[PDB]
Amino acid sequence: TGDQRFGDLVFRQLAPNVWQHTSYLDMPGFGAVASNGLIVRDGGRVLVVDTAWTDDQTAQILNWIKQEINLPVALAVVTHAHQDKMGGMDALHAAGIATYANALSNQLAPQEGMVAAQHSLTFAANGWVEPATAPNFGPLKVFYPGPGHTSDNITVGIDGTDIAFGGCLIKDSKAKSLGNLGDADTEHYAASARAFGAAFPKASMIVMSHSAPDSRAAITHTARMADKLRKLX
Ligand SMILES: C[C@@H](O)[C@@H](C(=O)O)[C@@H]1NC(C(=O)O)=C(S[C@@H]2CN[C@H](C(=O)N(C)C)C2)[C@@H]1C
Ligand SMILES: [Zn+2]
Ligand SMILES: [Zn+2]
Repeated sequence: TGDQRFGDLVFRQLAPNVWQHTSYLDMPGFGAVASNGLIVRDGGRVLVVDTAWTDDQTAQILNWIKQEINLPVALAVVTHAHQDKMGGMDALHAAGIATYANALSNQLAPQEGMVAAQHSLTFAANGWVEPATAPNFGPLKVFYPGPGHTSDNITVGIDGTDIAFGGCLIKDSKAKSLGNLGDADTEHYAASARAFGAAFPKASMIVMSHSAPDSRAAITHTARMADKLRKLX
């Protein structure tokens, strides 16, 4: 496939300096649910997008980095306050890694059961991160598309590549549903999905939390499912 197993994780190289990490929830009651994030080598440092489901899994990602890249992890950015994205914050913090999330993700974190990130990102009215709140992010281009999967969901493009990361906002072009809608904004979801597409108009590889990377069809298929959901009444 391109995938490689390391312990209980899977890693897939997407570009010379980008890899997808995948971890699987092992809670007795759920199936082995996959969640994806990214690792980005930015020259002499590594940037992480999302934790794994648990601290231990997150620590395994750090060991894979240490072994396969062996550069310091300068920062991590997490894309919303749910377990699959922020479940491993304590592992990041035990490793002395500076962590960033949407201010709103840090405000929601105690209610959701997550450890807040150390630093809060804020956004302009057009959705682009305020650069003063995202210092030395290198190729990570952080975009808040509006409420969708959750109120706080953020997305990230990787400059120098054709990759954009949707997180749980975007589902693959064959998905049957939008997944967990318990925290979703059913009115704005579709528009937020289209905004993500518009913010990264040249990205041709769309990475998402719960499916393999897909084409831009993932974006339009998500926005459709979201508009169907809005119109059910
Ligand atoms: C527990 C959360 O991390 C949860 C969420 O993000 O809302 C997980 N993330 C999502 C999602 O929509 O991004 C879900 S549903 C996901 C999509 N495919 C699986 C599913 O549909 N299930 C029936 C669990 C897993 C997971 C339960
Ligand atoms: Zn979520
Ligand atoms: Zn998810």
